[PDB]
Amino acid sequence: EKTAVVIDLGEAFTKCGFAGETGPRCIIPSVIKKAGMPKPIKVVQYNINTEELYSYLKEFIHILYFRHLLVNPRDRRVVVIESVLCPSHFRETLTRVLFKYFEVPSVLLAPSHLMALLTLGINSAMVLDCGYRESLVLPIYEGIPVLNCWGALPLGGKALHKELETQLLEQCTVDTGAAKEQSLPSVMGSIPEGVLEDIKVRTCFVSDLTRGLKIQAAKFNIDGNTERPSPPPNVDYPLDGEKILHVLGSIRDSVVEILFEQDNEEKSVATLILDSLMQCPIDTRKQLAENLVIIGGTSMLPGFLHRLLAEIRYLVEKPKYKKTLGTKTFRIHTPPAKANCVAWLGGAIFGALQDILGSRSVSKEYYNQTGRIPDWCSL
Amino acid sequence: AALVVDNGSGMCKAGFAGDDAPRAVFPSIVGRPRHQGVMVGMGQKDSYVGDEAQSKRGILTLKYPIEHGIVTNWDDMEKIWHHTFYNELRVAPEEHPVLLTEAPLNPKANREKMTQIMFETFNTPAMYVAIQAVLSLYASGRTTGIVMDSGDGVTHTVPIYEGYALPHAILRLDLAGRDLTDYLMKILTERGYSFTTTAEREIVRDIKEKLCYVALDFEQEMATAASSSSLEKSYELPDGQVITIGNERFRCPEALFQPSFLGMESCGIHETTFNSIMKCDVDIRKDLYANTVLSGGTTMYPGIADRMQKEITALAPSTMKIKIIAPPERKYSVWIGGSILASLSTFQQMWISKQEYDESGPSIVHRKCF
Amino acid sequence: IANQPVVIDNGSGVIKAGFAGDQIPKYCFPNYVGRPKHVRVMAGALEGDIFIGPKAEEHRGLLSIRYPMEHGIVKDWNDMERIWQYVYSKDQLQTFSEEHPVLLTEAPLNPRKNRERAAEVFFETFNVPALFISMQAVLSLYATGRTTGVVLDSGDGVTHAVPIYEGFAMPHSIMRIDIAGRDVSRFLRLYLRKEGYDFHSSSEFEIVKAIKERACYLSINPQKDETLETEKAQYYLPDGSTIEIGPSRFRAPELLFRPDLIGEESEGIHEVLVFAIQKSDMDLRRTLFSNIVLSGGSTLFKGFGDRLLSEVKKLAPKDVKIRISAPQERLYSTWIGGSILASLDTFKKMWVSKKEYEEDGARSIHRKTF
Amino acid sequence: KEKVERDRKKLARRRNYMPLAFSQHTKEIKIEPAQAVDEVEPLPEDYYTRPVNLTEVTTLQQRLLQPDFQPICASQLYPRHKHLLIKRSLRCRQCEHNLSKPEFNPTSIKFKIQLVAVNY
Ligand SMILES: Nc1ncnc2c1ncn2[C@@H]1O[C@H](COP(=O)(O)OP(=O)(O)OP(=O)(O)O)[C@@H](O)[C@H]1O
Ligand SMILES: Nc1ncnc2c1ncn2[C@@H]1O[C@H](COP(=O)(O)OP(=O)(O)O)[C@@H](O)[C@H]1O
Ligand SMILES: Nc1ncnc2c1ncn2[C@@H]1O[C@H](COP(=O)(O)OP(=O)(O)O)[C@@H](O)[C@H]1O
Ligand SMILES: [Zn+2]
Repeated sequence: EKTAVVIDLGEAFTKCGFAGETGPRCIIPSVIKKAGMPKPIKVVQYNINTEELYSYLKEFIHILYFRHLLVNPRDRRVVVIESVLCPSHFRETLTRVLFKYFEVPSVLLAPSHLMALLTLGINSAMVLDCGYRESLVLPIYEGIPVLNCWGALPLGGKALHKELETQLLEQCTVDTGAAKEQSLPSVMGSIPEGVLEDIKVRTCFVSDLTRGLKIQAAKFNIDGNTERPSPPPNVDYPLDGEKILHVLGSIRDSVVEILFEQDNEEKSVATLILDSLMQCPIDTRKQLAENLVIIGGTSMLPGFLHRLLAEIRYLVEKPKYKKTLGTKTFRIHTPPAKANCVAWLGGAIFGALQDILGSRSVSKEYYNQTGRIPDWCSL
Repeated sequence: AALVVDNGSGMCKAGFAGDDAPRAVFPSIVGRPRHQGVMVGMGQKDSYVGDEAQSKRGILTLKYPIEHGIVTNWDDMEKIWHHTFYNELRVAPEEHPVLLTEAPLNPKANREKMTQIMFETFNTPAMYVAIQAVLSLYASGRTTGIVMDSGDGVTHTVPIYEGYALPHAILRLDLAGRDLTDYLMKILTERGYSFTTTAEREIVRDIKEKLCYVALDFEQEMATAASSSSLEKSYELPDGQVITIGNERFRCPEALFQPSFLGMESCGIHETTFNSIMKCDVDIRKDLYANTVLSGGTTMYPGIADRMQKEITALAPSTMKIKIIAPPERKYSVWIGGSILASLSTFQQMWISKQEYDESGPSIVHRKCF
Repeated sequence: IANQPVVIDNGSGVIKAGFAGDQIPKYCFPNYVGRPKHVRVMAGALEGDIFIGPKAEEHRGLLSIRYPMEHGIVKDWNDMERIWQYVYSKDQLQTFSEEHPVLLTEAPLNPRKNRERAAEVFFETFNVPALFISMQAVLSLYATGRTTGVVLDSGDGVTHAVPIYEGFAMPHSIMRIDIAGRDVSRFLRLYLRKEGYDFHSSSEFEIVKAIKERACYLSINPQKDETLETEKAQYYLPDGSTIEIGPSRFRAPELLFRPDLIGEESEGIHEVLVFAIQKSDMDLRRTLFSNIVLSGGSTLFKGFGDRLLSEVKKLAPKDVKIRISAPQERLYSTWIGGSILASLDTFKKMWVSKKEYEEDGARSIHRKTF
Repeated sequence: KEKVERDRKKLARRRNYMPLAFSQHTKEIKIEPAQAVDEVEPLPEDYYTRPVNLTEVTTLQQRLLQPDFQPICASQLYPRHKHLLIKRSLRCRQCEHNLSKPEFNPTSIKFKIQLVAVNY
C-alpha cells in the first residue's frame, strides 16, 4: 500500500499533503486563475449549477495533485476532510470529480470535528471550528458526533473581513501621492479581499474582556461622555504601491468585537459553546466542559483563546447558564499542530491506519455500481 | 471448583463457589450507541456491557435484557454471560460447572432456553437452576421461615418449613425496584426536575438508593414534610446542577406498601407476605411469623424492617410475636446462599450433566429444578 | 360574576384567546415576545422594546424573537405576563380581566410549580373573579362530541397521548414526549443548511417554521422517495429570493415518527399512541383503537393520517379496526372544547373563586383541577 | 484490533454456523491524553501602547509557506527548501499510451514520442 493523500477544501484556504506527517505539505488560497478573469474565481461556491462547480473542482484538484503534490491520482487513496452539514450537491460533486475524472481508488468523507479530536488523543471533547464562512461547534463524546446538539453562527473570517471594510470606509485616511498628504476619504469604492485579510492578520488583535466590555459600551454611547479606553497607535498600510492607508487605532480592537458582541439575541462565538453544552445529555456535561478544542484560522488571531475562555466564564455567571453550567471547570486543549492545521493532522493520523481506512472508505467499484455516497441524511 | 451466577434483573452477581462475597458485581445492561450516518471515531465497541456501559451512559441507549425476571432478548443476555465468564471472572465456562438463579413462578420457556444456551453456546459441564428465595435462607443459617425477596425485577414470597417448601403458598408480585425507579421519575417531573432518557433513568436509580427511606406513618410524614423543610435533602447530579427532592424522598418507597400509587390494583409487600403465611398450614404459621426474612436490594431501604413489622403485626393475631430478619448483606443474600449450596458435598449429585441433557433434552430441567 | 368567561389556550407556538360564546377563537396570535435585534440607544428606532403578535409580524426582520414557553413549561414568567396582558389589550378582546372569569389549558404531566405560578399571576397581577386549569386532551373530546377517545395532541412544544374511556381518563396510561413541532422546525433548519441555505437568526427561524408549514409532506415509504429524484419545489421568501428545498422537504417531519435518526432518545408519534392504548386495560384496547382523535397543529402535515394508520397497524394486533378521526379544525380543536365546557352550567362549580384561593391556600388550584 | 474483530465477524457470517462454539473464544499500548490548561497565556501588554512595524510582522502568503510552525515575527521565519517541479505524461481513456518525455528532461526540449493535433 501507498501513503494516502489528505485534502481539506475550505472557502479561504485548502490544506494538502500525505498521511503520517507532522503537518500539511502545501496550504494555499482556494482559487484558480482562469484566462480572461482579472480576479481568480473561488473553487468552493455553494448554490450554483453542478457543471460550473465540476469544472472549477476539476481545475483545482489538478493543481493540488501535480504543482503542489507530485504523485499519480489513480495509484493511492484519498482522505477528504469536510465539515459536518457541508451542502449535499457540493460533497456529491467533489466525490464525482475524484471517482470519474481522476479515477481515485477510494475517498473517505471524515467530519473535521472528529478528526480534530484524534490529534489530542482524548476520546471525548467539545470542538469549536471558527472558519471563514460560519463558526460551527459540535460535541464529540467517545467517537460519536452528537448532531442533536449542533451550533453555528456567521461570525468567522467573511463576517470579520466585511466588518473591517465598513469601518475603514467610515474613517478613511489615505495618502495617494497626488496632494493627498491631507486625509482623503473613499478614493477607491471597494477594497480587495486580499488586502483586508493582510490588514486583519498584521494590524488587528483581540482585546481583553475588561477592555472589550468598555469598547462595546463606548461605541454604543449609552448615556455616557467619552467612556472608551486609550487605543493603540495608528499603523500606516501601503495600498497598490503609492497609496498609503493610515489605519485608526480604534478600528484594530473594535473590528473583532462583532464576534463577542451580544447584540440582544445573546448569540456570540463565546455563547455558542454554552448554548450547545446546555442542550447536551446530563451525563456528558462535565466531561465535554473539561475537554474544549478550538480549531480554525479565525481563532489564530492574537489573544482570541484568552478572550473566549474569559468571555465563557463571564457568560456562565449570567442567570440563563447559571443554573445548569454554574459550577463547571472549563479547560482548553493545546493541539500539537497550529490552530489552522488541526483538522488536516487528524486525517493524516487516520490515513496512516491503512487497515481501517480501506474498510470505512467508499471504493470506486461501489460508486460506479450504486452512484450513492453515504451521508448522515436517510438512505 | 464451581461458579455461582445470579441473573438479577437490576444487577448480575457472579463469583466462585465457597468465596464469602461475589467477585464481580456489575449492572445487567447492554449499551448500543445513538449512531447517526456520520462515521464513528476509534476504540469503538459495537455493543457495550455493564460497568463499561455505566461509564459511557451519555450516548448509549440502556436496554435491560431481563424484564420482571423474564429474559425478553436472549441475544443481549448471551452478551452479558460472555462479559461475566471471559472478561469479569477471567474463567473458561467449559472447565467449571455453572449454577444460575431464576425467580419462582416464571414462564417455563425461561428455564428451558436459559439451560439450552449454557449447554450448547458456552458448553458447560453441568447446569442447575435454583429459586432465589430458597438460596436466601442459607445466608442467615435458617432452614425454617418465610422470605420476602424483593428484587429490581420482581418480589416473591416463598414459605419453607424445616427444609420443605410449600409451592402453592408461593405468591409473585410484579411491583419491584424498576417500577419504583419509574414512579420516582414521574413525581420528580411533578416537582420540576424532568428525567426522560434511559441514561437519565440510571441517575434517578442512584438518587433512589441514597436518599429514599420508608416512613413508619405515611400520613404523619406528609404532615411534617408540608410544615417543615427538615426532610428535604440535596443531591449533586453527574452535572454540577444540584436538586432538592423534598417529600418525594419517602413517597417513592411507599408504593411498595400500597401499589394503588403505581395503580396496579394489587396487595402490598406487607399484605402479600401475610396472605402467603395464611395460605400455608395452620400449625407452621407460628415459625413463619417468628422467621420473616427480607432479601434482595429492594429491602435495603432505611427503616423498611420497622414499617414491615408494624403492618404485619396489625394484620396478624395479637398473641403472635413477629420478628423481621434483616442481615447487613441483603443485596448479596441470593449469591452468598448459592456459594454455601454449591460448596456442600450433597449438592454434587443434584447437578444436571451434559450426558443427562443430551439424552433427555432441555425438558430435563423442569424435573430437576426444585 | 355571570359575565361571559374568557377561554385562553396556552399553546407553546400559538396562544388562542376569545369568549366562550364564539364558535371559533376570534383572536389567535403567535406566542413570542419581539424586541429590537440591535440594542437601541438612539431615537428613530423601534420604541417600547415590546412587539407582540401582529405588530411583531409586520416588523419581523428588525426584531429578535424569544419564545417564553418551551416544552409546555414557562421558562421566562415576566415575558408570559406581557403576553397575557396583550390578550387583554385594545388590539385583541378589548376588556377588563377583573370582570370576566378565565380558563387555562396546560399540557398533561407539567410541573406543579408551573400551575401554581400560572394561578398566582392570574389572581394577583390580573384581578380575575375565578380560574380553572384543565388538560388539553380532555377539551379535544368535548369539541368532537364523543365521551370515549384517545387524543394524540401534537402541539408545537409537546406531543402527548391521553386515553379517555366513557369520561374516565387513566392517569398512568398518559404518555408525554418533548419531540414536537418546534423540534421538527429545528431539524428542518439543519437539513436546509445541508441543502446550503443558512437561517442563523432568531427572526430567520420563524421563516423555517413558515417553510415547514407551507411545504413538508410525509411519505408512506421514506426509502422509496429518497431513491426517487425530487422535483425541488421552489419556495418564495419575504425578501423575494427563491429556495429549492428538495429532499429536506419530506425527511424533516419523518423525525416525529423516527426520532433516533437525528439522535434523540424518544418513542415516536406512532409508538406513544400504541403504547398509551397497550398500557390501558385489555377490555378497552379495542374501543380505544376504534376511537383515536388527532389534535394540535403538528398533525396537519400532508399525509400524516396516511402514515400513522400504516405505522400503528403493524405495531397494533392483527385484524383490529383502527379509526383515526381527525376533525377539520385540528389547530383550533383544543379551544372549541374549552368554549363548549365554559358555556355549561357545571363549569360554575368546577372553577376556583378568588376568595377561595386566599382562604383555602395553594392546593385549591391543584385539587379542583380534576 | 478492529480489523481482527471485523475479520472474525465477517468469516463467521461467511461460514453461517450461527456462532457455533467449536473452540474456546477470547501486551497493551496506552497513550496518556493531553493535559488541559486551566488558563491559556494572555495577549502580552506590549501590544497595547507600542508602534507596529509592518516590516517586522510577516504577511499571510509568507506565513503559510512555512505551515509546520507559521511564525508571526520575521526573525523566527526560516528559509524553506525549493519546491521540485513535475514532468507530465498524457494517457487517454480508450487509447493506451499517447505522448511522454525523456529521462533527462532537465536542459532538453526533445519528446520521446511527439504527438500533437498541429502535427497531424
Ligand atoms: N441501598 C439501597 N436502598 C434502596 N434501594 C436500593 C438499594 N440498593 C439497591 N436498591 C434498588 O433495588 C435494586 C436491588 O437489586 P439487586 O442488586 O438486589 O439485584 P436484583 O436484580 O434485584 O437481584 P435479585 O432479584 O436476585 O435480588 C436495585 O436495582 C435498586 O433499584
Ligand atoms: N495564521 C493565521 N493567522 C491569522 N488569521 C488566519 C491565519 N490563517 C488563517 N487566518 C484567517 O482565518 C481564516 C481561516 O479559514 P480556514 O479555516 O482556513 O477556512 P475554512 O473554514 O473554509 O476551512 C482565513 O480566512 C483567514 O482570514
Ligand atoms: N397547516 C400546518 N401544516 C403543518 N404544520 C402546521 C400547520 N399549522 C401549524 N403547524 C405546526 O403546528 C404548530 C401549532 O401548534 P398548536 O396546534 O398551536 O399547538 P397547541 O395545541 O399547543 O396550541 C405550528 O407552530 C407549526 O409548527
Ligand atoms: Zn484515442
